Amino acid sequence: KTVVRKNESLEDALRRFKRSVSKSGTIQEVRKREFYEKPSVKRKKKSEAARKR
Amino acid sequence: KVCYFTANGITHIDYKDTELLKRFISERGKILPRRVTGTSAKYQRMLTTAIKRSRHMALLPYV
Amino acid sequence: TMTDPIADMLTRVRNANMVRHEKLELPASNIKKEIAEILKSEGFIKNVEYVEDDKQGVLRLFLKYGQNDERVITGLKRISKPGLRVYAKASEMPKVLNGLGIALVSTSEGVITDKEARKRNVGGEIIAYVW
RNA sequence: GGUAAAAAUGGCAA
RNA sequence: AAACUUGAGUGCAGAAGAGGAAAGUGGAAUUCCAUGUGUAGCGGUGAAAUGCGCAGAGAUAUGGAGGAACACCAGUGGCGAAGGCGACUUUCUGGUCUGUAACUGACGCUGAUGUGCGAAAGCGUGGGGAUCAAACAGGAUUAGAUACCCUGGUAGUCCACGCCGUAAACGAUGAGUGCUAAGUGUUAGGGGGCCCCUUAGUGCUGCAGCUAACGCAUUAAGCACUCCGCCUGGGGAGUACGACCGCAAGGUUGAAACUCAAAGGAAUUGACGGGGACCCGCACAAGCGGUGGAGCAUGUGGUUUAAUUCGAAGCAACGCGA
Ligand SMILES: [Mg+2]
Ligand SMILES: [Mg+2]
Ligand SMILES: [Mg+2]
Ligand SMILES: [Mg+2]
Ligand SMILES: [Mg+2]
Ligand SMILES: [Mg+2]
Repeated sequence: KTVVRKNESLEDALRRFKRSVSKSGTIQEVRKREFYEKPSVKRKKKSEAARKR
Repeated sequence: KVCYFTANGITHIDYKDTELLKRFISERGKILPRRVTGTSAKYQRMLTTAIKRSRHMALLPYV
Repeated sequence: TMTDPIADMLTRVRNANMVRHEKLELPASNIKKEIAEILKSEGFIKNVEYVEDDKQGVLRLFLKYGQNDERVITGLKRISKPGLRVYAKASEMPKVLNGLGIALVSTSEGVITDKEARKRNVGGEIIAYVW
């Protein structure tokens, strides 16, 4: 939980908030589970994305 | 990076050893990937069973 | 598992010859030593050495490469096989490459070339053709 | 993240 | 007949693993139900609507019920004959790898017929039912829309025990064994000085050789030997008939008449694409003035006529040959 610092802008706090969300990866997870992907497809995506990484 | 367990000659990970385990988990309680930590394959497996055992006994958080 | 040790020997020779290896080592047997001795005698191979190993022995063959690295052995083929054994009468003994090559024959007079077999008028199992 | 929506058909020869 | 230890096993000392079966224990989330706060929408799409809500929805807070699946870890990572196997715990249980060299002493390989296992859907009996979702029903789209999209929704998806026996069940690559350049990553070991050597996997790159080519290349599609299965132009046809198996669905086996001169594989040059990149042109955009409406001139079509001469026909015929 980002807490606004003393003498810190809400906009500055918002920057900190956005970064923490990115590291958490909650957005990433949400998009993946929007629609069902068959087991074989899931495994392929995991592999090739890792190949990219 | 370097494997802590290999470097420090630790061959068994206790789920009861919370202090060690807290270093290998994220702030959200997520288990950290072995690339980031530098843990070996054999120890990533050991540690991870320990984290799951520790979470069961509420020594560590699930989230 | 291993079914034809003779065929293995000839393949090892073929494979080493392709890559122009100077020498090859193989597990030894009395038949394989006799085959090697004919190849040296016919000028296909330089030398044969036998090493005792407390198992079945080891044969070391040194291959011959002519000037310009031309290979003295062009080809080897197994004729008689475990799946199908091939025998010939002395009259029917085959000529390999019109006499340019040799046939190794197992006869009651020993393991010999096709020329010796025709001379001695003794036929037998055709082990292989070497040319 | 996206995404605009719709979007049919056309003789065999030479 | 007698030996041998290299194959194949056994012992001994180590190693890793989502291998399998059965109980038990968690946490996240979804749905529903119950209350509190609260208010005019929510939901959904390309846009909508159906739907839900004002009988207080959605949202937010807390509690309860139930089912299913296990984020992160997580990796051409691991294990398994294949199908497959991913929370954790315990119990039972299979296989594999390394080292050693106690022991046995060729005890091996393959494998017709057999006999078992075998994703998913499906079937039977009983149980369960959160989510998702064939069928089905609305809404929408459309020329139509028995679809795609939206709101719902039953079987089914789950469990047990039987049945079915099939998948692009794929590496479209049968099994065993040996041999044949290197380089690099990774998993589980072993050995010797971070480096080197080595065993068994798992990837990438790449010789020789092979291949129609694409490619393969110690994880061969190279070079060899053993054994098994399978092929012999396309269609008809995996159909017919018979047989066997199945509760059924169907499975396995499996023709012919007739008909054609082709079916095909790979690669090449083009063309094309509701493929991509990059660029242009009054192509669009930004503007200005027109045409299509009126009268008339003129060409054309058509119709008419004795003849309305002939030629031009999307752009690139039609105030065109003239
Ligand atoms: Mg056409
Ligand atoms: Mg099923
Ligand atoms: Mg639907
Ligand atoms: Mg089949
Ligand atoms: Mg390897
Ligand atoms: Mg006008």
